[PDB]
Amino acid sequence: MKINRQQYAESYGPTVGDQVRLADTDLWIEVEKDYTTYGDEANFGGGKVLREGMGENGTYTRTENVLDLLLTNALILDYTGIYKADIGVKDGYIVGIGKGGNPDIMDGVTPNMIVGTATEVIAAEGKIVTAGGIDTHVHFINPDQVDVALANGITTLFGGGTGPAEGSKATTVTPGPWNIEKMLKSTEGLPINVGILGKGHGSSIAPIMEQIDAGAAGLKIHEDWGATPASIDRSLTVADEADVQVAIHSDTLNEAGFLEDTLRAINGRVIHSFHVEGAGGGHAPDIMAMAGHPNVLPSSTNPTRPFTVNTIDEHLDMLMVCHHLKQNIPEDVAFADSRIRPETIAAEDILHDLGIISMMSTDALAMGRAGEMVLRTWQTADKMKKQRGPLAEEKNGSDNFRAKRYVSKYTINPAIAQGIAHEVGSIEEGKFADLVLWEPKFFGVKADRVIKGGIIAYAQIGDPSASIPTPQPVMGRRMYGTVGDLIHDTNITFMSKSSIQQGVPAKLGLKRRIGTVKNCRNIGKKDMKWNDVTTDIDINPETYEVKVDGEVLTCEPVKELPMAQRYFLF
Amino acid sequence: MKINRQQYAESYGPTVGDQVRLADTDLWIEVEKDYTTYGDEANFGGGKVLREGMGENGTYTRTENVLDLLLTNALILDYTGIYKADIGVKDGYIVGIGKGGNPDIMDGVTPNMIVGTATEVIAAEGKIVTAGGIDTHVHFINPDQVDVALANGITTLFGGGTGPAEGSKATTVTPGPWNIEKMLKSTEGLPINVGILGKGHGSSIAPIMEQIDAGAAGLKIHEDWGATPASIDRSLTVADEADVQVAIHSDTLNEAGFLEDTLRAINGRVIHSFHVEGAGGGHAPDIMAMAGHPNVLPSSTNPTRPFTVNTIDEHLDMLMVCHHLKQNIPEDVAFADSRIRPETIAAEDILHDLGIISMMSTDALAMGRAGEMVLRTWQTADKMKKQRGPLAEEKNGSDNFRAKRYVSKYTINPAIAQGIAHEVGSIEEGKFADLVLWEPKFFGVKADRVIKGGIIAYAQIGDPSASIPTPQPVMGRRMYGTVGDLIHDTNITFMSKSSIQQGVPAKLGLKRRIGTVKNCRNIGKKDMKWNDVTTDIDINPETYEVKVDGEVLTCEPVKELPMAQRYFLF
Amino acid sequence: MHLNPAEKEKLQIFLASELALKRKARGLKLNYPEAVAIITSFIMEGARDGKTVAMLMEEGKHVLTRDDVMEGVPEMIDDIQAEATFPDGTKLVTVHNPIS
Amino acid sequence: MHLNPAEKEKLQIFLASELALKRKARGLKLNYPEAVAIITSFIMEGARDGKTVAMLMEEGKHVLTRDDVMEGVPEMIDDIQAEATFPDGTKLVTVHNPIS
Amino acid sequence: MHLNPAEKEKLQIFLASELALKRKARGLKLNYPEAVAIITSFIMEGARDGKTVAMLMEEGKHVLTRDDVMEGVPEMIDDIQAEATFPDGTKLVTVHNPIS
Amino acid sequence: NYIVPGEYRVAEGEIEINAGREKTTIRVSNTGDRPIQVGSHIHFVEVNKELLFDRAEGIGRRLNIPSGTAARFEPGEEMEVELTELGGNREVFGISDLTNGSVDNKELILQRAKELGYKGVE
Ligand code: NI
Ligand code: NI
Ligand code: NI
Ligand code: NI
Ligand SMILES: [O-]
Ligand SMILES: [O-]
Repeated sequence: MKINRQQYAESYGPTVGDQVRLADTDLWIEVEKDYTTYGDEANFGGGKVLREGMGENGTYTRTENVLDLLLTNALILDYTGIYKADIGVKDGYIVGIGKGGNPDIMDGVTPNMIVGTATEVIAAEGKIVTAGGIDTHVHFINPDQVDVALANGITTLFGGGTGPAEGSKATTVTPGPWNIEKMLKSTEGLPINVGILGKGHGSSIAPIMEQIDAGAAGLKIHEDWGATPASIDRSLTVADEADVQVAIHSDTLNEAGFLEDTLRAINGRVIHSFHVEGAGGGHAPDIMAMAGHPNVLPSSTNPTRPFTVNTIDEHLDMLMVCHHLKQNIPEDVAFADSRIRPETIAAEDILHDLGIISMMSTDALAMGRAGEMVLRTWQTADKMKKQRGPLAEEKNGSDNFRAKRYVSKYTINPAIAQGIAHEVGSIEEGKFADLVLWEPKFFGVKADRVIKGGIIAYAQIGDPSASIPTPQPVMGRRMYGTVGDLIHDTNITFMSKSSIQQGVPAKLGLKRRIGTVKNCRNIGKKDMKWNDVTTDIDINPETYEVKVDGEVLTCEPVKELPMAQRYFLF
Repeated sequence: MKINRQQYAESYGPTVGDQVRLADTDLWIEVEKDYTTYGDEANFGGGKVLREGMGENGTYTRTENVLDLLLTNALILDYTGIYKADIGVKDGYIVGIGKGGNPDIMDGVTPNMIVGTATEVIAAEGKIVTAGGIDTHVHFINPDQVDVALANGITTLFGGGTGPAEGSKATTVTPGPWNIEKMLKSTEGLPINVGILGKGHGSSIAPIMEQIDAGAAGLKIHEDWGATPASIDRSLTVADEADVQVAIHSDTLNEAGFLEDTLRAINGRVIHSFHVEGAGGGHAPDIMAMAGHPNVLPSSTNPTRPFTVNTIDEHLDMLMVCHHLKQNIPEDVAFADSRIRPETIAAEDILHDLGIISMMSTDALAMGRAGEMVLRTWQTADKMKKQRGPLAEEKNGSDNFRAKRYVSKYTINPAIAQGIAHEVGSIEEGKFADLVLWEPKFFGVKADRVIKGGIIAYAQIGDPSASIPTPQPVMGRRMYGTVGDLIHDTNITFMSKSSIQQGVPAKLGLKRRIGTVKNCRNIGKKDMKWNDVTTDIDINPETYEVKVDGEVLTCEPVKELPMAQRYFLF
Repeated sequence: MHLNPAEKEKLQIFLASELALKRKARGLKLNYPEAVAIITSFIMEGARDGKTVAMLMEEGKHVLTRDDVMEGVPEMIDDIQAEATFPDGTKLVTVHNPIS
Repeated sequence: MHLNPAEKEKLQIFLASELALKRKARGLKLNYPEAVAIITSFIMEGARDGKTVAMLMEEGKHVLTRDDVMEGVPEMIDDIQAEATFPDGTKLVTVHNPIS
Repeated sequence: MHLNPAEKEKLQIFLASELALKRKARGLKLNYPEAVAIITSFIMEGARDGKTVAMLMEEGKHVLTRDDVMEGVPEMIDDIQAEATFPDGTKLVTVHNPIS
Repeated sequence: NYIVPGEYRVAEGEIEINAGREKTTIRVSNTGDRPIQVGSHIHFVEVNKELLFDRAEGIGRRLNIPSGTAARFEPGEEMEVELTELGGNREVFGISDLTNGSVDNKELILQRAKELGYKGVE
């Protein structure tokens, strides 16, 4: 007996060679392989396969190779591939990607993916499943920002802040031992993973270092605290010693030096370059030349992503308002002109597409949108397909190469940069079970179900008073993963090795899972998955025009984007 | 001096012989007795009786017979009676039902019901007070469901789920040791009592049993996990050993056996039969014949309650949609026909009225409404009075017999079935102080105040910014019982003896009160208060017509119900 | 008023419907949430007016047509469900493919 | 806007009133929460217009009549209270037996 | 509908605008939150209609005039910001001194 | 190129289920008066007592139908079904307790079937 390929895809999700449109973009991903055994697919419900004696093993206790959770028939989209598989979760971690079910009676069962009495089932047939997104440019400004992030499939927040204080409103910084402690305690009630950054500023080591010992997971150098040669150097010295990442927003004003001075201060050490294009801040106008160096891990923030007709007016205005810039004052006007640049914003679209900028991030609530990092990544990929066409490397009419390059920008690459990719960042065996299910029609726009540590934390779901879960109003809501003490087990606080060794968790009474930041100082651009290009980037001092391999990188703004007015009530 | 009986009832609530209409139904309950001393009633306020030296004792410390809380002038509606009394609460438990006040100066004071310095007062004159409702068919799908339940006077949730996962969306099951632990931790933040059910499925004992040891309070057998002879047998074997209840949703498909096979597998052991009518699932079409056996504790879910003009269309549709049933496919249409049956739904109304179905429950968010178990119990009683008239057993023109029969279905009977009636389920001395106050006009529709463990957890109350509590908008809100650590002391997590003996609470850091499930295996139908009828139920294989004592049980659907459009904004 | 949780929530559907209808009146092709809000609110108002589930199941298929909505919207909406209080209690309405 | 908690809450009364008035316009006898929403919202709008507590106390008894509402509703509503900002600050209005 | 958090929140601006416009229609000089609600809601509706940030920046300065609002209100409102989905994504609009 | 958000373009072809497994057709009868519906992956010999068929032919097998579908037998209905071979270890536990081990214990499975009254133990 044979099943037609339309029915097949309708009952079980697509199989090898099927393509799926990403929301309302013109990007199509194609199933590269399928771990299943045709006729033995897993599925759950009345008369379905996962029943005792059948696809559900009735013999084995939980320790004997049985899962806590099986996601059936997921179409995985990850840096490691675009393919079809069951995903097995146990103790909050992904233990198996392959084929789940019962080896009593089924062929091809991945041996540690037994569905047993202990096993919960999530139906992912017809969903796209991704790693949760990892946003490494977060200002902790308003706790409401967390749900905003969950709704767009973000599961880790790295950044800093004490709430709507000016320092926090300007910089991703939680300054000093006491502030860091207060926020670590605060994190105990935030249902997302968090890592906190200390102030990367000072001229002696001790004032900086004490923040790593206090529990910071990293440092942020920001011009508003003085991004001087000294602060850059001490911070990198602290970072090299403590094995944490440093993020930089450099000296836009060129006060103490130009880009080349910042690079000399960096002196070949590893650093995460924030909003590398520069609209979000940095050496005017050439910051983006950072993204060519082998020791820079380059990220964009989202307000510039991608280049649209309203982009410049919006930014010119934002900046002028945000800096109390008057338009009668010519230095204000000159400042604004030198900072908001169609020439570099246009090029940033292309550097993304070429794999020269490795990462996205939001800049939530300071100059960027907490729930739009994933949304804007795909809008950029789509604009680029429209303007540049299928990448050289594509095949079979799919966009799989472009899609992997792009999904990497908000999943694996930020994890690698932050030194947390042993825990999160990708759907791979041995990593924490942070997973996002998407209906393909809502892909990258609104997450269906967000799984944290193997329990659902966030879901689009309807009237709680109804006979079934789907009646209106369907909205984003916190689920049980977030309630009571389960919030502890489903989320990770990432900390420096030294603060962990010193017992900061017990000192403070933190009950969240604690993760170790590590392996940040012995990576480079070359380690950014699918986005590992180094090159001489020239930014013209006069015209601001961006050359790579002596070709000008330029593109048009678009009047309209996908993943926009079809979806949003405001 | 004499007080006219209208004024009396207006100041103090009704007294012996007065009747009260239940909301907008045509059911009237009558005060059977009154514990008061006329002229010594308790009451609180300026110039009122509970003042120091007067009805409030000024001598005794809290240990010397003084209450934490007195509810004055309650009209109690319970299986144990419909009557008027003060209710005394101390340490979270009901310690006295009788007459509260000061023995210095008052006659008839129940000796452990002294109003002293330590005593808080709730005015219940003119309220009806019931036990909190006990819903034993809950899917843990959306945490929003809890307030929905509180608003309709439900105070205990028994069931299972990990949130909106398919397994949980279909079955009241929290599978395996890890899931059960995660949910136990979750429960730490849910302001209602909870008991969790493991997966009643497997062919070896150990995989099932480990869930009882993990902290499950019971098991659920569900066809979607394979309600086979094996799973039925192992589960009951586990249950008999661990002293926990088993709930069954049997094999609707008759795949492995017909009803009689399920009964053979049960082999006379005690079992809770879920949605016994069958619309919610079970051997097609005869499941409801379960409700005649002495070893079955029979419950209905609420969507079928009662039989209305929109019932069948709504259900036919629900099922077909919920199972992805296409109407072109005749097996789908035949399936639906065999499962949704006016013949059995009509009879279910009557079996309720005859005391043959012992229990209500919601089936919250899977095929039933979280906040409508109490609401639909009384709609059923009212329909039956309309259609069948005053029960043989009624007297004096009241509905007291019918009311006790019905209030038992969502209070004492689920507690007895679940093995938790030593703690909850009824307004009796020595039980936990879960109490619901109702304005008679809102009776069974919207709870006024819900008391959990002797503190208010939930209230219909108005503008928090107002000079008094009553200005609009009056809505349901969580009260202090739910806030901070008080949430621990006001709620019970019910667990198996073995998990308690093994220290699961300390292992997991649970601070809620822990209750023991016990005495589930040595009860039967005969123990269901007011609803203890056993009988041969015949369901016709051809016509689906239900006979008991060789009479067909049939009734009309109604076009309109009380407790509906007069009350609800949507 | 004694608003229960579902009552507070469902106020938001009505509100979104009013916003959507104002937008239709200005001449805009409606988007996914707008379309859903309108049909949902219609169902609930139908129940309040006393129609049957069967009526609302028929009627719900004709509240909006493909030329009321953006391209793709009809295909995004497979069914719309709402529960509301009918004269004979809460009942569930499902409208399959409301925009054909 | 600087919405304080009471401000956010009271938006919901206005909204329910608008829903209730639309239902009255279709010809329905109004139910308990509808009736309460309308009179409450009226009081608050009265305060905003600058009427006195005394005015609103008189007027509130004549916003709806028994023939606007379902049987039993008049008897369910004994009084309606609302607080709103008058020109001379927040004040409490009580309307006794608003539907006679 | 799949309402995200911002979507639920921004329903409240529309609602407050509707309340404010009803109050203007009765002839009242509008107060600080009313004025802000109206201009904000206008901006968001502008975005939904497809105007540019530049358009809404001009237009927002002429939705209300000082004679629509109480004394002092024009001076309390220095700028109004709103984010809404334009055809080309979410963008921020700032209207400086909307009431001159 | 009208855009349907999230739409599939499925490749050309058909999927053969249970490929390379032996198949077997048998007649089966619902001798009961109530409907019986049988899932894709229940060990065939362990189905409802009142289904009459040659029980032997059920052993070590299940219905050759798409995973998660079921065959329906109305009361009185007789029809042919096709079977496929169980895979993996070819062991069955629980269900009706007829096998509880290798599907090769044909002689034992059938004896248990006969004693409990599964119709068609030949
Ligand atoms: Ni910055
Ligand atoms: Ni920033
Ligand atoms: Ni069930
Ligand atoms: Ni259920
Ligand atoms: O920034
Ligand atoms: O159920």
